[PDB]
Amino acid sequence: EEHVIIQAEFYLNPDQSGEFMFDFDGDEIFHVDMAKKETVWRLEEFGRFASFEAQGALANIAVDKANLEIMTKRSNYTPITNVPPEVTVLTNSPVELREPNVLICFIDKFTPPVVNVTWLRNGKPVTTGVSETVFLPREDHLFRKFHYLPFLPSTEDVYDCRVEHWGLDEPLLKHWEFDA
Amino acid sequence: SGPLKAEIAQRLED
Amino acid sequence: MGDTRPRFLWQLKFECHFFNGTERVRLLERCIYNQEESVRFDSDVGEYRAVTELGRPDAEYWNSQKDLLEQRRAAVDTYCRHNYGVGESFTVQRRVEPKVTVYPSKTQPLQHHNLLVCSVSGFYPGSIEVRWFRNGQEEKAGVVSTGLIQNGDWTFQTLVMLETVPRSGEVYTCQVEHPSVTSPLTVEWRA
Repeated sequence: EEHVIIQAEFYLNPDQSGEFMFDFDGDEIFHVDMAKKETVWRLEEFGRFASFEAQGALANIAVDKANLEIMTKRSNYTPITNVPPEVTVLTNSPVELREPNVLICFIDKFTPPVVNVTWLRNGKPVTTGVSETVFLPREDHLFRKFHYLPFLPSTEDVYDCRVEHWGLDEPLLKHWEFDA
Repeated sequence: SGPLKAEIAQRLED
Repeated sequence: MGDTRPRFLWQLKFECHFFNGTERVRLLERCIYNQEESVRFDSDVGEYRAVTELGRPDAEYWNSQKDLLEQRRAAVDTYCRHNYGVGESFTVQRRVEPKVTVYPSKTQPLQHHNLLVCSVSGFYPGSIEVRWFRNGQEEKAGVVSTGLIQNGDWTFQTLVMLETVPRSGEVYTCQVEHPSVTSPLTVEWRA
């Protein structure tokens, strides 16, 4: 009915990737980074009103690895079927010339959660400023991801989100350009 | 406005 | 990726559903091997249940540990209602007012402006009502929308478009209703 809190973890082999996150109504409250073993908050403000002991997360990924091994054997090594993503590229708001804005790339309805994602400006890959989410859950058990790129908009600049995934025979590009 | 609790994962029967 | 070794995925999801605040709460533990959910705990039942044949074993096993069933039946209280209380002030209660703009556009690229866009962005939560008016009379026909779109940073956005022939002297009003405001947001555009 009204509100949904989800605790979602996964483990993926043979990449040995774990994730653990909390999700309030489709939006992420925090995830735990395996590498640093610490709680990353989606907004800095959340760190100020809540706490989480990240050792609980580590402990659960351990059990999920042990579980995945069991389930693998028992299925007779039947592997996941790759499901390629839908991708859309949107703005934060209506774009005016010379007003900083943010291109969003929505990656959606895919599995398993390995996905290579590049931003292109006039064909050339772009690193500065990019940031992204971890993979978020879905009722259907596929995944969603967001990439972000703040930019100063202009007539003579075009962008693309470029996504590669095992379920896609070719890299998938989604274009955006200033229209007036 | 407090600490958040994770529920605990349970091993399968080997 | 130049890599085609098969993959194997295990996921575990604990979902707490709340209805009418904390007054009704339903927890679900699911686990999922490779896109198929094998076994499920539902607080409405208080037992584990296999969802496929592959998970009848693990239901029987978990269903035989009474310390575990007891914990899980109590989790609606010690976990769900717990996290709700902890999160409430900044999730349930979070509110961000939308920026609203109107701007004219074209259904075809080099034709006449025949399309008013009502842009509504940076709002939270996601329940919105957006309505168009010509001269104080609501226009129900010729309206398309992007749907409600989630930016993934705890804000939402929507474009709501009215396909129209703008006749000079006409006043169009895009009207937005949202929990963050007690009376309707309105922006006007003069043809």
